[PDB]
Amino acid sequence: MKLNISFPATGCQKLIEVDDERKLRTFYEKRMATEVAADALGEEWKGYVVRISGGNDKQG
Amino acid sequence: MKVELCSFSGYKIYPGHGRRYARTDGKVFQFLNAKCESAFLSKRNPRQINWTVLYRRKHKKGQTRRAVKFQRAITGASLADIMAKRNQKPEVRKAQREQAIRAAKEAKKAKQASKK
Amino acid sequence: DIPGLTDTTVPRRLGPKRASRIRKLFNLSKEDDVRQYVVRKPLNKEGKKPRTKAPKIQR
Amino acid sequence: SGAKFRISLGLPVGAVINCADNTGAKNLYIISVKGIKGRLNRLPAAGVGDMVMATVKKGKPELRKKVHPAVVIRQRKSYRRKDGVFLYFEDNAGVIVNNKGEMKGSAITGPVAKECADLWPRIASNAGSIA
RNA sequence: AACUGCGAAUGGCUCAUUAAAUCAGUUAUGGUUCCUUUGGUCGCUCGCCACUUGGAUAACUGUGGUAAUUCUAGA
RNA sequence: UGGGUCGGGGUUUCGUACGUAGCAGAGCAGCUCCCUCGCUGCGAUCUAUUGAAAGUCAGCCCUCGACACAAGGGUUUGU
RNA sequence: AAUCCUGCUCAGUACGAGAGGAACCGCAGGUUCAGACAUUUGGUGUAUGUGCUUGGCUGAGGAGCCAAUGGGGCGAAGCU
Ligand SMILES: [K+]
Ligand SMILES: [K+]
Ligand SMILES: [K+]
Ligand SMILES: [K+]
Ligand SMILES: [K+]
Ligand SMILES: [K+]
Ligand SMILES: [Mg+2]
Ligand SMILES: [Mg+2]
Ligand SMILES: [Mg+2]
Ligand SMILES: [Mg+2]
Ligand SMILES: [Mg+2]
Ligand SMILES: [Mg+2]
Ligand SMILES: [Mg+2]
Ligand SMILES: [Mg+2]
Ligand SMILES: [Mg+2]
Repeated sequence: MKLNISFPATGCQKLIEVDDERKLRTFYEKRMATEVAADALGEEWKGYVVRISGGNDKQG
Repeated sequence: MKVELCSFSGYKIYPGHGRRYARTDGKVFQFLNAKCESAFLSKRNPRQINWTVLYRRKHKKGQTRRAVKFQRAITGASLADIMAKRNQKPEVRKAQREQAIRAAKEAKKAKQASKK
Repeated sequence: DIPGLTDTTVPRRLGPKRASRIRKLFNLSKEDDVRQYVVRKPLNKEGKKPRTKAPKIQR
Repeated sequence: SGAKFRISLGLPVGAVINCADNTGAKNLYIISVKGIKGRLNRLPAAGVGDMVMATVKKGKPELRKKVHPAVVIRQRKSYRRKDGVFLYFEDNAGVIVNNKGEMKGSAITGPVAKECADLWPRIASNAGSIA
């Protein structure tokens, strides 16, 4: 599952590829336009709360 | 540890429990027990049956302002350039407005000779 | 900073155009040489001379 | 390979089931079940995926007064599927086939039981959905 | 390129339906609607921006999803 | 120490109790110095209290709470 | 006191001009029978358990009862 990350203040959006469910499951069972903290991924995504803005289905 | 299903009542159907109902029109349903199944077959709406999950969230049984704008570089001017331009406020701006008027006033005097 | 994300900030492609959207961005009061304060985008192509391009400001 | 597990039958001889194909037949009257040795007084019964001999009672005249091989694709008796699920359908339905296993018709209305699918690939290809 | 405005309700094809229906001649709308065209009307009203107000969105840059579509999302 | 009997908890069945409250309610009937849009009744049903109420070993599970009772009775048996 | 059959593989193989076309080992299942069992699904259901409901009755409410199980929905346990 891929993650599209965009930071409006600096632009420079980039794509993250993850195959681990636990980093993703913090996002799971959440609706759009809800802000969630991405402290799940490693030690580099810390102090970062992120807003779900959209996505795509397996079929696109 | 199989797929976890949900019933007519919204309850969670563990493996080896209930029945699954496949209609002719292609839709498939699973019921936790004969009570939920008989209610579904008699076309009773689960939103009107009290002990149903759909009823409970329908009646909700048991369960600010923000904005920010950030200065950015714009192609042709770095964030430094815009800040310096907008920091011409302490009469430097007024200094630039007034020299333009006199820089157009003598042109107007030349324009008076060009108009007339 | 996230590597490759929170760095090398991309500029807004092109500045304001309306004669009021430039005043809000640059704190123009009134008739303070409004035309010149508009952002002038420079164009630099190898098979041509350098030149800067200004946009038409509306209202 | 893998053979079909035992399932609850629920369609004895004399059962009139719907015909789910476009052959023009509307119903199918089961007269016997293939592979049934039987027993005194016991009716030969069939479940989904079973090959039966049937005569269409109402339908088109050129199909009526004959014996047709048919395969049960849907059954209304609940049956267990080795993984704990008891599945049953809204009606008893079957399709007309030949002794070789090829469906006389071309399309199937409604779902087809999974047991009938992997046992009869010709029926499976024509199945709109699989239950 | 795109936003906007306009057109796409004309034309072309066929004759299945349809027997006071369609259609033809005649007459009415003092019982209605009408883009456009043309001509009227546009200081007729007493009542801290007007030297010009507000926000977004295209096109555009950038990250993709989908087997596929004149499909589209986020920034 | 024991097993009982109640009680309690658990499980489970059904499906949301009585009462009270509501500017909920098809409407209808009375009071208008009153009200300046109201009040007083009738009214199936609805909502909240309330996954409430009720039952649950009699052949369900655990109690260590309460109560009393439990070294008692009768008939026989010897190489 | 167990019984028989089918499918896969062997194998389009042996055999045969060809058409056709096996078997042994192995694997997966079924039929008839037998002995149980109730976790699951189904049946029963007067736990007369809990709602609904007709007629009547207790002055009404509440709570109930009678109609040889009033009727009906759902139903524990047990049996199956
Ligand atoms: K037989
Ligand atoms: K109540
Ligand atoms: K309630
Ligand atoms: K009952
Ligand atoms: K039952
Ligand atoms: K039972
Ligand atoms: Mg203009
Ligand atoms: Mg006989
Ligand atoms: Mg108890
Ligand atoms: Mg014998
Ligand atoms: Mg009564
Ligand atoms: Mg009463
Ligand atoms: Mg009496
Ligand atoms: Mg009597
Ligand atoms: Mg029942």
